[PDB]
Amino acid sequence: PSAEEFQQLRKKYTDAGQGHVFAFVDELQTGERSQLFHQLSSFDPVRINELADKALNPPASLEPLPDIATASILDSDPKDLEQWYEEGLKLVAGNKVAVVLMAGGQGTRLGSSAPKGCFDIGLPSHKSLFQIQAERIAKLQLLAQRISGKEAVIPWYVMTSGPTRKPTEEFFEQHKYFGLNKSDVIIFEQGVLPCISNEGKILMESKFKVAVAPDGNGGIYQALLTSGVREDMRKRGIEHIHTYCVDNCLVKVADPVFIGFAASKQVDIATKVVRKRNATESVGLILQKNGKPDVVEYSEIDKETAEAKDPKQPDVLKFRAANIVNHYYSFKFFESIELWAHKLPHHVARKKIPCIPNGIKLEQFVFDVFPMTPLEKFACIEVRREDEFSPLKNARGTGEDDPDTSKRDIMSQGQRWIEKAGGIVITEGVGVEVSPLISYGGEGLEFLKGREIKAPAFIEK
Repeated sequence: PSAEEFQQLRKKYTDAGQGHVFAFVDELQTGERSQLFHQLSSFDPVRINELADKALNPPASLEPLPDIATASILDSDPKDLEQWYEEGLKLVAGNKVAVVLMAGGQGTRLGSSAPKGCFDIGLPSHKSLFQIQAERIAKLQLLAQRISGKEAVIPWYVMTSGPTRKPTEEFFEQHKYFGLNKSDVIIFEQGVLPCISNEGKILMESKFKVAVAPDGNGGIYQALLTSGVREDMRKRGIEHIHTYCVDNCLVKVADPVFIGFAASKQVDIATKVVRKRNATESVGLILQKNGKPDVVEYSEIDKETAEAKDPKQPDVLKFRAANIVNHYYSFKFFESIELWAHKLPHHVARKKIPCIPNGIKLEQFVFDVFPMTPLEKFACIEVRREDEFSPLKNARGTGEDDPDTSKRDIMSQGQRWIEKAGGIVITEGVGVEVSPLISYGGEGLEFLKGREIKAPAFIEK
């Protein structure tokens, strides 16, 4: 940039009370000042102020979701579950199903230098989260082809952040997109925002670089428009979309039961939950808050509410729908994004941010559209945790939601699946890794009947 172009940008920022981002300019190399200029040119400081101000200067009625809006792998009629499976798989075979992967999180707790999806939890195959999820897509497409007699395609829209994009792109490239067509794996970005001080001033990571962060998982909706993803979906004739977070190592990607269930109810949004079994569990809950579908933090659930037993099933908690950030959307719902995306609030996330808790990241929440959605357009299905939810959150040596719990969940599932098919798993002081290319969800293991398998093992195609 010219001196005048630089001056004009400095004036814009200074007039907006953000002039301090230029404080170190004449300490900088000519390349470093150009980097700063280009980064600062990507933000409107005025909009930043408006967002910061709205966030810094902004008893509920709680009931479970309606009975007609809910189902359960555990408790629903097996006939309904089978029908939903078949109908969901028909939708897959029709090329009507897409997946949006939330892989734009920074994974601050796990503390890896690579994107979370690349992480190797210690399985015998050493496969990354990305590879396992990709292979589940590949297998499900093949299972769907048994219906159609033709290739089935589930496009995988991988939502990434500034700090995750390039290493994600390279990783997929290096692994030849895990046997999926390159045209069906679409890496895109969500928006970012500058991190801010308690007083709403832009934070500097270095003397020539603004500290930034993804705009929260709620940034997905806007990102679908800006990136051209929704348009791509339209051209493909996508009608049903599955969204989840890359950190769930057990994720049933594009789960036919989930798709079939939601499609049968003709909802705009559906959610997966696991069972809260003890009142004291600290889990966010999907429920009616003030008569609207919502996710309520466990801190907002009092002792009496948490302990309440289900009248119709007294062995079970009344409020038990533990959120696993696993959602269904209709394409029709995505068409409406322009009407309400601006209505999504930015929340203050107080964090320790190194710069030149002390700072704030402004974040939209994926579930903040839930209370905007008519009750009759919302559905929720309870699933089995041990088959469906194993988040990778913490480094080894935590004992909760870590590589070891993730590894154990996958390998115990594999052993379970084999045993149920008639396989004999023998352990000498555990579990078996079953490739998704062999089995998506426990099917297709009949060939292992009567066979002896020494755990730990790895069954691959």
